[PDB]
Amino acid sequence: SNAERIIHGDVLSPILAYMRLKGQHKVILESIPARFSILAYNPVFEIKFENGVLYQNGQVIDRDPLDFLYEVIHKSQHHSELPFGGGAIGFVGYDMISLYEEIGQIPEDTIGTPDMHFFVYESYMVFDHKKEKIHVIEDALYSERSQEALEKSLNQVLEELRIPAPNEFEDLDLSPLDFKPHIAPHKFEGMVETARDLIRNGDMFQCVLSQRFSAEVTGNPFDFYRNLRVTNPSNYLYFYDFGDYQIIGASPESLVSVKNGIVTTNPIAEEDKALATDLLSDEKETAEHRMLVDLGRNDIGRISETTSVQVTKYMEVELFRYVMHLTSVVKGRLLPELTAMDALKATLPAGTVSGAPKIRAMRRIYELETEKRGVYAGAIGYLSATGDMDLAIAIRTMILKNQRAYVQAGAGIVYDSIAQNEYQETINKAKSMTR
Amino acid sequence: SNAERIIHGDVLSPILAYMRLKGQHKVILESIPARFSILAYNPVFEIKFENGVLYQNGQVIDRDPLDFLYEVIHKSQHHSELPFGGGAIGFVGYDMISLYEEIGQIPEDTIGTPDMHFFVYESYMVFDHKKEKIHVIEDALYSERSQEALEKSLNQVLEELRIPAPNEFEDLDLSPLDFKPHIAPHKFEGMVETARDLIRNGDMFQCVLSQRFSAEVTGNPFDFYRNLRVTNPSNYLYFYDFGDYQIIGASPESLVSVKNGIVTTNPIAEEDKALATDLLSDEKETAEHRMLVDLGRNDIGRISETTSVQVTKYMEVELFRYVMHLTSVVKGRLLPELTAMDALKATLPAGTVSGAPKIRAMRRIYELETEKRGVYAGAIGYLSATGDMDLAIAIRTMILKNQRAYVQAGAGIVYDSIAQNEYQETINKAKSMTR
Repeated sequence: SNAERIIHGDVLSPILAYMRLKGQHKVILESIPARFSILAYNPVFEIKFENGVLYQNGQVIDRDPLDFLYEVIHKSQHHSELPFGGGAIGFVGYDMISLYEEIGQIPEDTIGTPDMHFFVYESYMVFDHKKEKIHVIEDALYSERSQEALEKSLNQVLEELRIPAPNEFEDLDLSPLDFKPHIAPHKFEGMVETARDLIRNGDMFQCVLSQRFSAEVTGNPFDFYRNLRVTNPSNYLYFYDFGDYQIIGASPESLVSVKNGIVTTNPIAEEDKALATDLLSDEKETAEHRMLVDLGRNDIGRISETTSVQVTKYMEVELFRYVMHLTSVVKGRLLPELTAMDALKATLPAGTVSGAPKIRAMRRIYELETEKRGVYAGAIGYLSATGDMDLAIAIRTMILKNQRAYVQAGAGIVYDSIAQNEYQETINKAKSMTR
Repeated sequence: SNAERIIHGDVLSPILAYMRLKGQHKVILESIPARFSILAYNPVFEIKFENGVLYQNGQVIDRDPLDFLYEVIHKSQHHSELPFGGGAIGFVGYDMISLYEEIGQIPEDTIGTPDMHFFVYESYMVFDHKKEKIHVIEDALYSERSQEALEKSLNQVLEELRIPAPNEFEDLDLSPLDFKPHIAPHKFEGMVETARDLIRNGDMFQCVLSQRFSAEVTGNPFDFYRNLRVTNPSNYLYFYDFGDYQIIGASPESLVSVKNGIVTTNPIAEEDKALATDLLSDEKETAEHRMLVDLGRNDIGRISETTSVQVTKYMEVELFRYVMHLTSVVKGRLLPELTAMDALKATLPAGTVSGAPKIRAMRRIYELETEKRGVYAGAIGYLSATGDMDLAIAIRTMILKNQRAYVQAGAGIVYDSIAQNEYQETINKAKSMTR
């Protein structure tokens, strides 16, 4: 009396269904009371920093990695009204900050990602979801390609788009992973204890300690991304294929953005309204948030005209679908001699993945953690050829490499932390992606 | 230095693009901070009322058309948690009310649509856009098909969905139409004058007079729908293919809905907030809205438990993208012996397309208008096998028939109406679809 097939929503629209269906007397009835997606391919350059050496398409470059990246990416005469408009897409690892601060000896790397990896693109698509328009772009920013070459590349992309992938309607290959901890539960609780005691002795105020977990990869990584973007709609979704490793994530927390010379940070730290007014109390949670707002005011203030720093939205309440947070917006006008790289260096890594005071907390983290953080707790996003930039904090991010899947999550240790609670908080956060 | 192709957003998603693109080093970066679409095909029955005769698949039925439609559609033991779940999709023409009220002689029909036309479906898809899941359904409500037959039908639908239509990436064939009026501008102004004088003489309070326009069809009707759903995202979008005619519309105004025994109506009648508080003044516009709320209270009250009628949202302000309106919600508990048909008969046609008092205004409309209204100012939507129902007012609706495209729009004539202003209001409204 009933038969049903469920199709995932990302491979069929009601228009496509109507055009393809061959049945009689077809009718459509709809109720219609997502911002941008960037897809990039065929990069002109790979820019990578690993083992203390800077590479461009395999050639050694004797330059600072961030100064070189900006110099190669930024095109003064280039303008565009799309969010990305060409440029670099990639990440900056947590450990990049060791080039600019003395954080001590970096522990053993059990994953092996480079400290920085960007691809540089002049061939890309931008989905303007609000306008329901797709911009397929071939540009000559980095190659000086002829207009004839742009048109050929564009025609080839369009011909590929007409041809269906053979597996478009197969069900998602979401085999679940068996994640194993990288440290003993009791060893993490001892680390929490050590950090807690330092905080009591006046060494610092807060220290984010993290645990890593990993599993032998099973199933399809891209299908995990397809499911992730339905179950975790964040301001940042990303699937980066670097060839021998992939980065897949749904970070809800921006690290920093630069847009037309403006630097912005977004501090994040009746049953609806119930826990809402409770959250606006709790002098511990508001103090947490205020502390992050003030960190953003100072970070932006160091690189801006000092009287341009504005808190434009303050401790308003934003309710996600697994946890609740207080939200604010801090903005300033970048000084004329500085660039997005200075915005990156001023904020990396976020206070919520390091601690306060940040430098002391970072030294303590690497006296306690036994694995180099790598991608985790760094910055992920793009640097546009316009010099605009948008970077997410690399939390809620999975690394696929060495035939394993790595996830990692931290907890802010304070003076009254309970080690067992923070072990639990850490494994729940790290594995909430895994669903 | 730049080449670009724009693809319409309804034939490609970023997932589909990723799977189909063959370029090197593909990355996706997205920002993701629409309710339902119903597609139905291969109907079991056609139910139609034309020229005073009721037909089911061509056979004459000696029954009242609405009682018969409900009897055929409603299945007591059937339940489903999707909005439609099977049933009838179609329209009820304005002139159907002549079966239940004496509105006088109906003028000449220059279009020739039936007064009622529904297709009855057990094969359909529901796009649950919020969950990003597509439900492809084959049911045995009306046929008693075996489970083997459902599975074969479903497999055939799925095989059709895998095969791209050959024109999926062609640009929209939106040739613009040259619409011609069906009456002289001065004749409409004389009708307005006649109605205005009647209102002054105490005959009635308000009378909606309409103008029709039509053009020789050029271009593709479906591509017009594809563009319409991007430029007019209403609670009601619909493309109905009846074979020798099509109905395409974007009505923003619900006529009436029935859901689990509850009948609902939705009376519709800093630059943001500026014209907002101005709208909450203007004792003429609020009086207009209040009048529609009270019409809904009485309509629902006649078919409900009288102390269950509730105004649950009152004269709150809703801002669309071409005009602004005051909005309210009226609900009641349908009496146990009545059905959605009684809800339809209690509300058809909406006060905003007829007048006050409604019966006198309808008699006057057909003393002044020279063409049968037909689809215009009736009701469009579905009747579910559960007995639930959702009907839009048939405004902002285009009829494609006789190789012409017909649009129509009305204006509420009151005691101080200016005939030239109402002629203008009418042609602007009727043609705002045409874009």
